[PDB]
Amino acid sequence: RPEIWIAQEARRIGDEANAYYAR
Amino acid sequence: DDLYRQSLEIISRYLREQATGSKDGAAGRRALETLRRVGDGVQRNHETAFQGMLRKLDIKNEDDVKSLSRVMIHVFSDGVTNWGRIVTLISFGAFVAKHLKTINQESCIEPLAESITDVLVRTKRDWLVKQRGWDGFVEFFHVE
Ligand SMILES: [Zn+2]
Ligand SMILES: [Zn+2]
Ligand SMILES: [Zn+2]
Ligand SMILES: [Zn+2]
Repeated sequence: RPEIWIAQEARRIGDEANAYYAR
Repeated sequence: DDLYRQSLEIISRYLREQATGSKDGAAGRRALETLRRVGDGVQRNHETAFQGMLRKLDIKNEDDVKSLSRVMIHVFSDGVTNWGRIVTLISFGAFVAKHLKTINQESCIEPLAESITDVLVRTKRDWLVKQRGWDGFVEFFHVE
């Protein structure tokens, strides 16, 4: 689970960052 | 393999600047300036999460990169690829590099940079080519 938890976090931040700059 | 070589240089250079606090064609330079601005901002705005991610990662040394590669593959396993995820992974790479340097001032950032570059270029080759590589990165993160 730790690797999945890290991945879940990185994805959330990455999609937030993508949205910020795309807007 | 110009794309692999160009990507490793940009990513390595960023990680090394971040870890050491020193900064040393024009297209690569624009990419690195973009990455500094965006990557530094991700790290600043996601300090708490990056600290938690780092703790969970439990990286042992400069070579202990297999866990991070697994994380990066898992990130993209929902079939979505975008520049925000990509820059976030590189920014976290920078955050890890700074920590490695803390414990051992003689640690090298290359295994990390290489690990990250391998995932991106090998697994997203055609996506990057369609984006016109780092020109797409620069364009996407272009701010006025
Ligand atoms: Zn998942
Ligand atoms: Zn953010
Ligand atoms: Zn080295
Ligand atoms: Zn402009």
